Amino acid sequence: AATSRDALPNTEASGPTHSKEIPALTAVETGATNPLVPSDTVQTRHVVQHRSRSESSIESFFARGACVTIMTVDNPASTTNKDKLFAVWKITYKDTVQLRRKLEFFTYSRFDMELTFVVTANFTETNNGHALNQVYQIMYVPPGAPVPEKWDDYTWQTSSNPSIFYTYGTAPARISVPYVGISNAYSHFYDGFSKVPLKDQSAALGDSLYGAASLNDFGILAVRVVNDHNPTKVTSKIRVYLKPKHIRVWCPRPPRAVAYYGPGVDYKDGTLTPLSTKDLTTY
Amino acid sequence: GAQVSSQKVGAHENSNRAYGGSTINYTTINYYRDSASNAASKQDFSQDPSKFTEPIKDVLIKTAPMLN
Amino acid sequence: GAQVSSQKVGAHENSNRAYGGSTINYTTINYYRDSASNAASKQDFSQDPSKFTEPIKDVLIKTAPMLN
Amino acid sequence: QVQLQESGGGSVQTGGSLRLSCAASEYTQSSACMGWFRQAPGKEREGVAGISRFFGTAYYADSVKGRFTISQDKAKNTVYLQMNSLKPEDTAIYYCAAGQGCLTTIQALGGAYGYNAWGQGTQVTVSSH
Amino acid sequence: ACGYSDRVLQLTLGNSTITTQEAANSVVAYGRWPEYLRDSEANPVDQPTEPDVAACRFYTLDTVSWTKESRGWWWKLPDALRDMGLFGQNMYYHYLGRSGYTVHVQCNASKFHQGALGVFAVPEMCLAGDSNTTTMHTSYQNANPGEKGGTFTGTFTPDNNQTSPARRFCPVDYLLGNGTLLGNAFVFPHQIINLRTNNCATLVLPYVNSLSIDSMVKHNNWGIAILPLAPLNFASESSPEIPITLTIAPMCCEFNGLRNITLPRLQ
Amino acid sequence: ACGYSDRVLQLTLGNSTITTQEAANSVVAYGRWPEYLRDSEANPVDQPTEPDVAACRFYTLDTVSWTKESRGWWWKLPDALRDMGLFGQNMYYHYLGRSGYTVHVQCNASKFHQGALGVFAVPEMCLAGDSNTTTMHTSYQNANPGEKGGTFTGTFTPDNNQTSPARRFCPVDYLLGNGTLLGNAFVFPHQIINLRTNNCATLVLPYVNSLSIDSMVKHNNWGIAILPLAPLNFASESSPEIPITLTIAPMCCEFNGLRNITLPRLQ
Ligand SMILES: CCCCCCCCCCCCCCCC(=O)O
Repeated sequence: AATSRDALPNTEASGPTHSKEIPALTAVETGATNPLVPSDTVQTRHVVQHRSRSESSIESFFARGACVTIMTVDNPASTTNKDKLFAVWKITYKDTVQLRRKLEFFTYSRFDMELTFVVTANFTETNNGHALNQVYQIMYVPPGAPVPEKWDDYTWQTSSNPSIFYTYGTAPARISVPYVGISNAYSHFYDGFSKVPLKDQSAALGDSLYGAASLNDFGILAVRVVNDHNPTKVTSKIRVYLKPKHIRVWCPRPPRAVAYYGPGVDYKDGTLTPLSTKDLTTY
Repeated sequence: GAQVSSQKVGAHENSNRAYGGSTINYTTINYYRDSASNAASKQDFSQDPSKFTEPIKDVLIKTAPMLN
Repeated sequence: GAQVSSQKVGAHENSNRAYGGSTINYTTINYYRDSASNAASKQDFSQDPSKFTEPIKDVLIKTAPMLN
Repeated sequence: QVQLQESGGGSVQTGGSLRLSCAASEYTQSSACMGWFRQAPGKEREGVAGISRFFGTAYYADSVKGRFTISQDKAKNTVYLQMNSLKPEDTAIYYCAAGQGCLTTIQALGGAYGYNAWGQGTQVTVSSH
Repeated sequence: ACGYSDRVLQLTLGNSTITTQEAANSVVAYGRWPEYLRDSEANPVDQPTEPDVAACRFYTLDTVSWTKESRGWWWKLPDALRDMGLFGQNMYYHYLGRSGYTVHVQCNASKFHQGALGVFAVPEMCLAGDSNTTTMHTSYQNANPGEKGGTFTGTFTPDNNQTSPARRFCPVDYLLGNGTLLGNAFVFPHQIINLRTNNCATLVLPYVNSLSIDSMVKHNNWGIAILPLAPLNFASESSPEIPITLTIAPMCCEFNGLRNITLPRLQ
Repeated sequence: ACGYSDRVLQLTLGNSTITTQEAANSVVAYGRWPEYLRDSEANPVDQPTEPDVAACRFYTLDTVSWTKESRGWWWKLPDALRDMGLFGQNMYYHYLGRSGYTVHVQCNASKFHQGALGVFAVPEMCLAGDSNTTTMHTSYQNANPGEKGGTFTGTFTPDNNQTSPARRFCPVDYLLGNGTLLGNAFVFPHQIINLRTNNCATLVLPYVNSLSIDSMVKHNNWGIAILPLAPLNFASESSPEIPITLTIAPMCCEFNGLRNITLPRLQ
């Protein structure tokens, strides 16, 4: 019955003592942290506490969106040699770092994801030609569905794939997706593999990546400029922001201390130096 | 189907015949069928850190000896 | 003339004094006169596949012999 | 699966050009870097070439760089492999390799580990007849 | 009254009993006792395999040695029990399964010996690899050493053999082999075998995963990390040694999807 | 009413189901259904191992061939299941144990084929040896052929190799390999696979011994004897053949005295 925004217990008055009750002395080897308050070691006063842990609840700690990726698409001229650029991006929280580490304070989590889509666009060729406001379609291609090969193939028809139609110059695009995990919670660390290499099988036939599984395959996001070829090329970037609302977490882990190196837990040489210099006898 | 909740008032307006004192509440209305669409209520609960702090099988009496 | 319906809660917010537990409902209001204008309620019903699976004139007792 | 169907078994002499192709028409989580593996009946199966599905992440085995190149048709869907200046040391059975979720060929970059759909196999001999 | 103490303990699982006189109580991970899979939480339909005493008893691994230059030691579960009597057999023949464990590490010395050992149970102890060229590159064989377990190192060594890479872990001690300071390791259920006080560490771990049951052959749910927090010294000698031993016992052992024998390539 | 018949049957033990359309009902040896060891009848003190579905399911042996010159075939239990998945494993690791079985022999032909096969379950099927020099001289290896089982012969052949005797059984068919006329074999629970009528024989055997539990490794409690009562003929051909198959399932499987693996010399 203790809510997140409720006041923490008041610190009460305590005078002098001298007996056989031992608050100060314990043993950490047992694995238990001594749950002491100030009155156990010092003489304190009656104090009506007012502060609350309202701002540190799991909900509140993650109550923010974070740039997860930056996608790049364009609309060049018809006379072009290289094909119009369409972006494909696999849905992961692990391309960026900030959000990842927060998520990584825990081993498992349940949340409904809210995604926002900020879109930028610019001219690239130093000309004086013109472009007409663009519309961008962000289709969600789940694992299994056909992933576009052309900016103009049959996939972009979207009969069952969720797709967003964003007009440039308006409110950034935002959708919601429920807990879509194949497991009962999203796993942030997997201590295993996908395949089991068997004795009577070729090593090649039995290999898989360490810590890699379907637990994390959510398909890709495909985007293009709906507009047809324009005489003067226009570049555009869609910045995606993920907010894990309605969140639940399990098993606390120490936070990443060394800069990340790939989607795994691996680290590289010369990055393994997080702490600076500080002498033992100085403040 | 409105959801009216309370606001833990921080700074107070020199008001108590509108704002300030007399319990200030807010309204919320769910527009979508799917729970995934809803905003975060933020009305959460706390617990006892014990499962992390005192994960010991035997009861820890802080005033007594840890090892006995 | 509001239409308040329930939400089958999937993920739960560490909340039950707002969200999470205590039945979360949503509201819907029809703005147009024609039924064709309304949104999809999605509150549908299931049936028994029999008319496709057991379109047999005589009752099928799974434990008994199909042919008797 | 995807479709993987390969051919191109021409026993050319030492120093000739050969082209290998593997179908990848159906679009599953499509062959990322793809993959080309040769099995020398003296040795075993080994990875060789590979260009990312969309990106230009093409990894080349130490033994084949420059001479062997990977490229495909982002439409006609088939994966080409230009193997020029052929040594007699490259006489082995080649195989194409679908590495699905692109990250499979981004994390490890090279194939082998993230590869689920296996090709048929084409015998290439590079000899001194 | 009767002299009952938290240092003196005896635990019994099956036809095996552990006894000690220098304990520091006992830890039950996250305050949860191991349990059988509930109907409300179940998923595979087949009637499950509950071996009981058959698999659920204490199992002693191969003893290792603690000296001044040891950097640490590690093991994974179930992995570290893969070849232990019935449990292992039951593991190799069933597609899925779940289990809890009571881990008991042993290491006594003298009132003249000193040192502290951190015994940490890390759910999903995904260790770091040895290559700076390829990530998540450690092979199954090297990942799962089984009962012998593995060790931590004080210096990162990147494998530069690009012809036939080592494909193993290179777990740096201070980063608890995962890229996170060992100092925070205490966030995980743990105990400290500080020679002065205690000779053992006992931890009870329930089954922890993102799902009710999983393939124990493919996935390790818990890791066992033991690192000397304080160094091992004795009197005034230069190279002292004290053995460390781990006995592990599954708890509430259950398995489903019985089929033919799994013969994995371990080497 | 619903067409229920004694010829059409289906039995289910675990994740395995047997189905037939030409049965001749079903036999439950001595009218006793297999059961777990009662407290009033128990003897070993340790808590027992009950593998359940793990061990208790149908197991198919290696198929043999019925022709005009076959003299018969035999198998022992548990012996014939010694290497069958979990049960066997559970057998090799425990000193004692008990179990019942549902034996199902399969052998269908045509309405144009003829012959009768006597399937006899003989508790304590102690077979006769081959030497006229030494008695009870058959070695363990030859006594227990396991899943492949053995055969009967129509002519006694005494081994005259006194240097390195064969030390096997020489079970004469008409004396049901034990020195007793096959004719009385019907005293044992049995059935007859007479091609005309039936394609199978099903017998349910409870655990039978002089004691509650025994070492299954050292002792076989039930024997399975299959001998053609009538000869196998088809149309007018000279060498017809029809396969015979046995699937066996332990029932109420329990074991005690768990210890280290038994590695017997089978050859
Ligand atoms: C058109 C809108 C797109 C709708 C589909 C979104 C796909 C769901 C992906 C959610 C999982 C994202 C990965 C981060 C979760 C994690 O931290 O493990």
